Amino acid sequence: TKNGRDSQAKRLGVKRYEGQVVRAGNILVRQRGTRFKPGKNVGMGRDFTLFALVDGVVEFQDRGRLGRYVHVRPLA
Amino acid sequence: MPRLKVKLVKSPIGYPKDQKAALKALGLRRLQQERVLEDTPAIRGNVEKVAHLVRVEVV
Amino acid sequence: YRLKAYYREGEKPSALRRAGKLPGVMYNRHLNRKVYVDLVEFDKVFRQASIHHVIVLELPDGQSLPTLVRQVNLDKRRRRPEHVDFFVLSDEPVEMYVPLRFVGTPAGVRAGGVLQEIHRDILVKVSPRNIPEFIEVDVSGLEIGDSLHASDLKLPPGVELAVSPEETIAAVVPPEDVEKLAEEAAAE
Amino acid sequence: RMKYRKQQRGRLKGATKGGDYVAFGDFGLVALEPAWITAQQIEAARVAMVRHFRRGGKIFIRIFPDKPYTKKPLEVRMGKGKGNVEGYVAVVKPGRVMFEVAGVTEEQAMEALRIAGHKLPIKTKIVRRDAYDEAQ
Amino acid sequence: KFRVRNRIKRTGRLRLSVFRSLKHIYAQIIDDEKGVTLVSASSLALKLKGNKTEVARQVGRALAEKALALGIKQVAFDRGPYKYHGRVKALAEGAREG
RNA sequence: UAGCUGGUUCUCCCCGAAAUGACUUUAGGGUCAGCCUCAGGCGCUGACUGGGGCCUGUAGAGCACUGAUAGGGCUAGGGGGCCCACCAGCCUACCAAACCCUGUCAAACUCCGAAGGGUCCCAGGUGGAGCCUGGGAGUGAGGGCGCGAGCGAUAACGUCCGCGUCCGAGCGCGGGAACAACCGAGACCGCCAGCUAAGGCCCCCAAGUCUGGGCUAAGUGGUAAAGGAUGUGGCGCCGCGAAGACAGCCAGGCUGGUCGAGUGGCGCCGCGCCGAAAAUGA
RNA sequence: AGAGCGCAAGGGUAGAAGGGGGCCUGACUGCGAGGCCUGCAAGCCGAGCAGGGGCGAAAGCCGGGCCUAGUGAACCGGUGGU
RNA sequence: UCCCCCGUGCCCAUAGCGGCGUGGAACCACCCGUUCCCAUUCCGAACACGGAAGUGAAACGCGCCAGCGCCGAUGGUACUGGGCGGGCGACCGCCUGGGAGAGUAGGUCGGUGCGGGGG
Ligand SMILES: [Mg+2]
Ligand SMILES: [Mg+2]
Ligand SMILES: [Mg+2]
Ligand SMILES: [Mg+2]
Ligand SMILES: [Mg+2]
Ligand SMILES: [Mg+2]
Ligand SMILES: [Mg+2]
Ligand SMILES: [Mg+2]
Ligand SMILES: [Mg+2]
Ligand SMILES: [Mg+2]
Ligand SMILES: [Mg+2]
Ligand SMILES: [Mg+2]
Ligand SMILES: [Mg+2]
Ligand SMILES: [Mg+2]
Ligand SMILES: [Mg+2]
Ligand SMILES: [Mg+2]
Ligand SMILES: [Mg+2]
Ligand SMILES: [Mg+2]
Ligand SMILES: [Mg+2]
Ligand SMILES: [Mg+2]
Ligand SMILES: [Mg+2]
Ligand SMILES: [Mg+2]
Ligand SMILES: [Mg+2]
Ligand SMILES: [Mg+2]
Ligand SMILES: [Mg+2]
Ligand SMILES: [Mg+2]
Ligand SMILES: [Mg+2]
Ligand SMILES: [Mg+2]
Ligand SMILES: [Mg+2]
Ligand SMILES: [Mg+2]
Ligand SMILES: [Mg+2]
Ligand SMILES: [Mg+2]
Ligand SMILES: [Mg+2]
Ligand SMILES: [Mg+2]
Ligand SMILES: [Mg+2]
Ligand SMILES: [Mg+2]
Ligand SMILES: [Mg+2]
Ligand SMILES: [Mg+2]
Ligand SMILES: [Mg+2]
Ligand SMILES: [Mg+2]
Ligand SMILES: [Mg+2]
Ligand SMILES: [Mg+2]
Ligand SMILES: [Mg+2]
Ligand SMILES: [Mg+2]
Ligand SMILES: [Mg+2]
Ligand SMILES: [Mg+2]
Ligand SMILES: [Mg+2]
Ligand SMILES: [Mg+2]
Ligand SMILES: [Mg+2]
Ligand SMILES: [Mg+2]
Ligand SMILES: [Mg+2]
Ligand SMILES: [Mg+2]
Ligand SMILES: [Mg+2]
Ligand SMILES: [Mg+2]
Ligand SMILES: [Mg+2]
Ligand SMILES: [Mg+2]
Ligand SMILES: [Mg+2]
Ligand SMILES: [Mg+2]
Ligand SMILES: [Mg+2]
Ligand SMILES: [Mg+2]
Ligand SMILES: [Mg+2]
Ligand SMILES: [Mg+2]
Ligand SMILES: [Mg+2]
Ligand SMILES: [Mg+2]
Ligand SMILES: [Mg+2]
Ligand SMILES: [Mg+2]
Ligand SMILES: [Mg+2]
Ligand SMILES: [Mg+2]
Ligand SMILES: [Mg+2]
Ligand SMILES: [Mg+2]
Ligand SMILES: [Mg+2]
Ligand SMILES: [Mg+2]
Ligand SMILES: [Mg+2]
Ligand SMILES: [Mg+2]
Ligand SMILES: [Mg+2]
Ligand SMILES: [Mg+2]
Ligand SMILES: [Mg+2]
Ligand SMILES: [Mg+2]
Ligand SMILES: [Mg+2]
Ligand SMILES: [Mg+2]
Ligand SMILES: [Mg+2]
Ligand SMILES: [Mg+2]
Ligand SMILES: [Mg+2]
Ligand SMILES: [Mg+2]
Ligand SMILES: [Mg+2]
Ligand SMILES: [Mg+2]
Ligand SMILES: [Mg+2]
Ligand SMILES: [Mg+2]
Ligand SMILES: [Mg+2]
Ligand SMILES: [Mg+2]
Ligand SMILES: [Mg+2]
Ligand SMILES: [Mg+2]
Ligand SMILES: [Mg+2]
Ligand SMILES: [Mg+2]
Ligand SMILES: [Mg+2]
Ligand SMILES: [Mg+2]
Ligand SMILES: [Mg+2]
Ligand SMILES: [Mg+2]
Ligand SMILES: [Mg+2]
Ligand SMILES: [Mg+2]
Ligand SMILES: [Mg+2]
Ligand SMILES: [Mg+2]
Ligand SMILES: [Mg+2]
Ligand SMILES: [Mg+2]
Ligand SMILES: [Mg+2]
Ligand SMILES: [Mg+2]
Ligand SMILES: [Mg+2]
Ligand SMILES: [Mg+2]
Ligand SMILES: [Mg+2]
Ligand SMILES: [Mg+2]
Ligand SMILES: [Mg+2]
Ligand SMILES: [Mg+2]
Ligand SMILES: [Mg+2]
Ligand SMILES: [Mg+2]
Ligand SMILES: [Mg+2]
Ligand SMILES: [Mg+2]
Repeated sequence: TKNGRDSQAKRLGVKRYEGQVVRAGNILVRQRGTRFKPGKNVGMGRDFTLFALVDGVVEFQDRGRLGRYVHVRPLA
Repeated sequence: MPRLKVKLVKSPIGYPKDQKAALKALGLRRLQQERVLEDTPAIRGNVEKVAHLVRVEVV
Repeated sequence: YRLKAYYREGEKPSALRRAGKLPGVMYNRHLNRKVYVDLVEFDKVFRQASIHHVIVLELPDGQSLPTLVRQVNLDKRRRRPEHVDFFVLSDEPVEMYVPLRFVGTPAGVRAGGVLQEIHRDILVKVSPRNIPEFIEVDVSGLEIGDSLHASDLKLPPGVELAVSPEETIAAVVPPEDVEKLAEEAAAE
Repeated sequence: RMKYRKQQRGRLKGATKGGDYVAFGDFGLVALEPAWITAQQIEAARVAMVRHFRRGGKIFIRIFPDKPYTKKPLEVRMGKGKGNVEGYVAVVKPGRVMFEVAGVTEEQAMEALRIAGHKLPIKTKIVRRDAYDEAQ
Repeated sequence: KFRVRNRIKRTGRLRLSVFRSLKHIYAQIIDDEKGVTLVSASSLALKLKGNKTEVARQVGRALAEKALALGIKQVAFDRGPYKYHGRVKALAEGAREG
């Protein structure tokens, strides 16, 4: 035939979860598109990679129309 | 958290790894072995998952 | 029709059926109660009763409720009723599938045709007092290739079609013997 | 038909969605056992049906084969089967309604459906009609 | 339309919602993440005369006095569906000129 | 030279694997990781479990999207019958786009969605648990069975992955007639002690020719299908019937007489009969 | 939102990543807290710092293209520089 | 504190689509004009500036209606962690804990912060 083909797995998805302590810069979640939006103290890079901008705890916030956001609540 | 007498009666030979680990947590060595433990929510959950192996007693 | 109902509470839904009782529940804009009729009784009752005529349920509370089966859960794997809904009426108008007696010898069956019949019953807004055993359908002038729609129904007084004013009701299709078998076997 | 080449085998689990209720016609035919029903099996039944009662009423076929039936040419293991040999099949689970007649007598139907049974692989039953629908 | 508004929202604190009427020109210092206005120097519906542009300059100076009193200084302006050029221009124009 | 085959000698004691992944002129060979072990560190951190939060697109179901689809309606286009080129008009048990209804299907469809799993926090958990550094390895053909898919023919003691397991290494013990992996069970040594486990308690063969309540006349049991049949027992319904029914006997072509208590058709459950032919003796 | 997003498919997206103009060349140098992934090597995301600069009134964005392919250890040798 | 407005953030269709009614004192819009700042690949439709008078028609604000849309129990299933039984097999069944989708009843023309103008 002519089929046996596939690009190796990219291992994306939720990397960090809500209620997890995070350093500054830890990739919070790798993703295909905008399956998750940025938020409080959370930036993103060319591949739509979400990552902490501060130290603290992750939190997820669903907002229907707006979409799903993820932020880190600072504290020390 | 009254006492819980638990006696092992069905050999774990053949049951899943997790199950054997449960008996280890409760501290069950050999067959027909006695063991009285508190009735904490945690200790329950284990004794529950091995219920088909042991006979529980409310002491 | 009458039917001896009972109150349910904790009885095992499945273990119940094995006994001989059919699970069910009555309810309306204000009511909600676990019940359970009898299989054999409900059977012969609901056979004719179906879901066009009303049935008062006699609870041990002596209460005579004017209910009708809003829905029945038929069990897959060899048909048989699993569970039964019971909508309790009052005086406010209520929608429901009313029967339909198609009466007449359509031109279709004359030239050798087929008794097509879409909606063997029709949902219609209506007061609880109005309990039309059925509705006359003037099917007779219907020839092969023709059909009859909702916008052409004979509505009794105090009733309205709670459907689409264009829905079909019945039709007249052809046979299908030799002419199709020989022709289809080659033309395919 | 139309869609694309080959499909998984899949297993026939519970008789769930496979099964319904006489939705057209007067009498019906219901499956007791699961199976893949071939295109030739349907045609075999349909024709045996009408041919029984000449110039008959109307026959409804509610099931429909869309699963490509794969099959290899009597060799070994290179790639997937060419398939298509038996053509296609319909995932028929117990309780399903294959055929149902209309505009005809009870004897004609009771015989015709009985006949179109032997044409099928599965052990089947004939249902009348009752009144089991969904209303009030 | 309000692309600009969203941009500044994520920027930081102390937004400056400049909503202007066909004859009026209000201005609020709204801090997001709580939704509370601070210095709300209205225009025509406040006290000022009648000359949109020159009125805008002064109302800006109005915010300034009320703002520097509360210890504010983040010039987080809010273009608010408006082209920075005229009325709105003077707002922050005077507001930042003092 | 031999990445191949064969051979490798005393005892006791503790622990105890793997047949996987990645690359490999690699595929019966290696190197790193994984799993075993030993020494020195650390010390409640471990498997498993309780509560909590977050993540997820399966089973199921569904038709909102991508597509499939049987019938019907409504309806553009095309084919044909009337008419004539003043091109349009009328019909149309012909094929049918879009739309609606009824009814369905889909690994590569999903408006929706379990159980469950993954992870972090707090807690129980002292275990041949756990983590850090280092010494020594072997292993890198795996196989049955259960479950979930592919391939195959919904074949194979088939094949290829996933979770689990046992054999491997427990061809040590009990059962299963016999029999790695099915059921029971994890064998330090001794005993002419006792309770059990699966499985059994008529004889070979240890223990009930034990008790009570039904069914089965085929040795069914002692292990085969579509389909066929007044087998037998038990349950429910429909048609006729003391205003005389079914059956037979008299007469006419349903009706009468006689006798005199039930009779005919359908559906469901239990056990059973047929379908049932192979080669050394059952 | 069934279009568009150069190209396969997918996730994503009009509260722009899409269509159109104005100015411009951050398809910069020197670095890199901390992570994803992972046997090794490799691949990936990146706040922020200093230099000098672009667009915007400004808060601010810019270390190439909506993102996931468009590629090749080491050796040997070529050309230009300190 | 109460009521109507104007600016704005939260909840994310029970906020919406469509139908009828209402508000111009204030506020907002439409509106008058195109000389100045500024602008449309063409137009003062849009951005923009200066402003009588007129209007609430359009737009927005506030109400009411449910026909579409949306939300949507309860009961009972399907499915299924864990446990187990029957049959020769394709498969079927029970115990224990969890439990949908669809469908029925039914709900719905919004709750709500903070500042500001007005009686
Ligand atoms: Mg592959
Ligand atoms: Mg992949
Ligand atoms: Mg960047
Ligand atoms: Mg980019
Ligand atoms: Mg075992
Ligand atoms: Mg676990
Ligand atoms: Mg009637
Ligand atoms: Mg006609
Ligand atoms: Mg017609
Ligand atoms: Mg008509
Ligand atoms: Mg194609
Ligand atoms: Mg192809
Ligand atoms: Mg296929
Ligand atoms: Mg059915
Ligand atoms: Mg060969
Ligand atoms: Mg058959
Ligand atoms: Mg707020
Ligand atoms: Mg050992
Ligand atoms: Mg590689
Ligand atoms: Mg190898
Ligand atoms: Mg080979
Ligand atoms: Mg070799
Ligand atoms: Mg190693
Ligand atoms: Mg831990
Ligand atoms: Mg832990
Ligand atoms: Mg937990
Ligand atoms: Mg939380
Ligand atoms: Mg699963
Ligand atoms: Mg699926
Ligand atoms: Mg499915
Ligand atoms: Mg559709
Ligand atoms: Mg047709
Ligand atoms: Mg048609
Ligand atoms: Mg139409
Ligand atoms: Mg024509
Ligand atoms: Mg002709
Ligand atoms: Mg002419
Ligand atoms: Mg013509
Ligand atoms: Mg004709
Ligand atoms: Mg036709
Ligand atoms: Mg439907
Ligand atoms: Mg739902
Ligand atoms: Mg969930
Ligand atoms: Mg769970
Ligand atoms: Mg969950
Ligand atoms: Mg967990
Ligand atoms: Mg200890
Ligand atoms: Mg060990
Ligand atoms: Mg160990
Ligand atoms: Mg080590
Ligand atoms: Mg080591
Ligand atoms: Mg293997
Ligand atoms: Mg295995
Ligand atoms: Mg087959
Ligand atoms: Mg298969
Ligand atoms: Mg086969
Ligand atoms: Mg292999
Ligand atoms: Mg082992
Ligand atoms: Mg072992
Ligand atoms: Mg042996
Ligand atoms: Mg053995
Ligand atoms: Mg062995
Ligand atoms: Mg063994
Ligand atoms: Mg057993
Ligand atoms: Mg072991
Ligand atoms: Mg005993
Ligand atoms: Mg016995
Ligand atoms: Mg006896
Ligand atoms: Mg047999
Ligand atoms: Mg049989
Ligand atoms: Mg015969
Ligand atoms: Mg025969
Ligand atoms: Mg007998
Ligand atoms: Mg029988
Ligand atoms: Mg007689
Ligand atoms: Mg014989
Ligand atoms: Mg798109
Ligand atoms: Mg861009
Ligand atoms: Mg465009
Ligand atoms: Mg362009
Ligand atoms: Mg440009
Ligand atoms: Mg680093
Ligand atoms: Mg690395
Ligand atoms: Mg790249
Ligand atoms: Mg300089
Ligand atoms: Mg960039
Ligand atoms: Mg690119
Ligand atoms: Mg761009
Ligand atoms: Mg990617
Ligand atoms: Mg070399
Ligand atoms: Mg007032
Ligand atoms: Mg008025
Ligand atoms: Mg004018
Ligand atoms: Mg001009
Ligand atoms: Mg001029
Ligand atoms: Mg233009
Ligand atoms: Mg103008
Ligand atoms: Mg008006
Ligand atoms: Mg209005
Ligand atoms: Mg409504
Ligand atoms: Mg809905
Ligand atoms: Mg919602
Ligand atoms: Mg619901
Ligand atoms: Mg429920
Ligand atoms: Mg668990
Ligand atoms: Mg299980
Ligand atoms: Mg439960
Ligand atoms: Mg739910
Ligand atoms: Mg629901
Ligand atoms: Mg729905
Ligand atoms: Mg309300
Ligand atoms: Mg409210
Ligand atoms: Mg508000
Ligand atoms: Mg308030
Ligand atoms: Mg007053
Ligand atoms: Mg007043």
